[PDB]
Amino acid sequence: QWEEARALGRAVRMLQRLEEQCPPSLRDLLPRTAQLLREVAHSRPGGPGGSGDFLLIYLANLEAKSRQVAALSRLRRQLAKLAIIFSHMHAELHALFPGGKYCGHMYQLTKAPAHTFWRESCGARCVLPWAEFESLLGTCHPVEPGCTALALRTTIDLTCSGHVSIFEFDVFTRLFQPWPTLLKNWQLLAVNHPGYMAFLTYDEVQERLQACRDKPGSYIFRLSCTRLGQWAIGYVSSDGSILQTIPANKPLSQVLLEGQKDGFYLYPDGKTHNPDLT
Ligand SMILES: [Ca+2]
Repeated sequence: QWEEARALGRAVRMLQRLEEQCPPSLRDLLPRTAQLLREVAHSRPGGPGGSGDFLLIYLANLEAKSRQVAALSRLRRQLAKLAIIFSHMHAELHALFPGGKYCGHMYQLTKAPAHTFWRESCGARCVLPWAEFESLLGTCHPVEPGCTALALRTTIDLTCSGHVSIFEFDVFTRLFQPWPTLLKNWQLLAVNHPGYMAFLTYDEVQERLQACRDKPGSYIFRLSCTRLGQWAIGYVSSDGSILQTIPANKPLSQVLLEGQKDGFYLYPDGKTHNPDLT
């Protein structure tokens, strides 16, 4: 209430400080996040998992990750990773508090069945702890206990807070549509497919595909910080030049099958074996 206002205040001063101490770049993200937080502070509880609980979890997590950055190739390997995480935290804040104003209670998921699943399972809540989320999901899509779950957390919990927000669920269900085979799609595209690069930049995809330039049909697919919930495919055309496609709001496996049948997507990461997706 006033606890929230105070924690909002601490957060912004903490970000300004972290900025002094310094794509996706922390120099661009830090002040953007600080500005959004002042707008949030200015515009300002809900039930459990409402705007208040969300802010509390968000601010603790922002704090924890800020300490990790402050206490800092393999140094650059870990700064890059923290930088992606801050990008993710800025996007989540932006989606649930556009212009500082909480919209979590009426936020609309892009895929209709994902929408229905979330609102029927969580009601007005915009955020849920991993354990509850995993359990609720499991009533609809069997999640195997053990290591599968760890890989699934990494895919879904973008902000690495141990909580899944409605935004992260939206991102995940867009990427791995259609709903009826949700986890199966995730398993085929993100666990078992050598074409999958997770988060890359355009430049990194270019760099990666250089060694495949004399092999047209070589391709890869990646996620993008500033375009959460969509794919990009990098591929070698017959000319040997690296092009990028952004697939429509439609299943990735369909785009890849159609591109396999056209001769564009044949060699994931240069490799000869192209997984059967039929
Ligand atoms: Ca999270």
